Amino acid sequence: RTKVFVWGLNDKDQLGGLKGSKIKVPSFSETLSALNVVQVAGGSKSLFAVTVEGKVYACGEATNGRLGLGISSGTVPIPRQITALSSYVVKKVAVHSGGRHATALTVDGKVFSWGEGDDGKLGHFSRMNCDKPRLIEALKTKRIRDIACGSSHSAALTSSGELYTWGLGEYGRLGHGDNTTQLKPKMVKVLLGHRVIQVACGSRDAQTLALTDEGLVFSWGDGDFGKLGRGGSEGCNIPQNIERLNGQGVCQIECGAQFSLALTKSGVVWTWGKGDYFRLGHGSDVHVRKPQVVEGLRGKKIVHVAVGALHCLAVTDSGQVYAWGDNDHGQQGNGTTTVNRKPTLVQGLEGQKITRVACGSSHSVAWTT
Amino acid sequence: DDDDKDQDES
Repeated sequence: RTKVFVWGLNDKDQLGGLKGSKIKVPSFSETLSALNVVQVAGGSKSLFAVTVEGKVYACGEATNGRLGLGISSGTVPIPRQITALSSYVVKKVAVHSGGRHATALTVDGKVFSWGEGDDGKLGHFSRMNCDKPRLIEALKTKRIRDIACGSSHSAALTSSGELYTWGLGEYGRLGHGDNTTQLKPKMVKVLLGHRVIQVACGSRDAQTLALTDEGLVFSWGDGDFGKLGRGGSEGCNIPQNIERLNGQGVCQIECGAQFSLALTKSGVVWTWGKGDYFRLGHGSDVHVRKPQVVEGLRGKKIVHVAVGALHCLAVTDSGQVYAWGDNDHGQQGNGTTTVNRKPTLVQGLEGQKITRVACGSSHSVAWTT
Repeated sequence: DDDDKDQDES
């Protein structure tokens, strides 16, 4: 049995069945707890749930076909099954906190995409929206082990460790040495010879992050606010090693809105990028142009992290959830709409051994296993 | 206004 708790913005019912638009305290989700979830993922005013059974459920704003339910205009107030995938066992849904398209990865390695088609980010050689999931044919001969989506581009990595990117080319986020939009998955040739094991994608003028099995972190794309982590603000269209993180044992990477986050095997959280509204967790709202340890979590072993647009969640090994960043809609879970300038214990979860967290644009999720 | 902030449409 997996208990799921949700909070934050709920104007399009992206929290799946609660009353009120600003849920300021984590709230037990009856609908999502009943599904037996292995993953919850949050997009722009949207929530997706992958179950142990391998089904996918979606709720929230339906505009641009972002929920994959065969519609494109209203809201879906209660989690509904994406019945287009009911013949598959889905392992993971990838969606950006500010995104309107998503991908799903099956246990047998197939990738499906749906939602907003702009700039080719769905990977079907076109810019057309897909109101329902569609198999990415270009990946059919490839055994995908992981997926990620930004707001304007997408990525996938093979079991052998090759990285593919597609979607909007502008500002170098795809990593192919130019700024050209790619309407179909394209291998990142620079990283051949590294086994890439994880990738994260940003939004708007976006960065991309990748992690190798040697613990090397690479970044490319838009340079604004230092979110590439090599100082200053210059973008690049070629993957570059973030030297600061070498030897740190990074095991998880994420991209929020204009910022980047890494978690290490020893439990340390690093953040860098745009500082506005305290999304970085360092206590001030200044930008940070090379990775810096989140000092407010020092001595707390973090085992999982999630980023929204302007907020972050981190889970300790004892099941406690810390949040920092913006709180216009209650997504900090501190009972108010006051920003958390430093990581702050979320209320309402004591006795719930949280194992994983998730965020969407302005909303937050915690669940047990 | 931050471009990545949601508006509460309720």
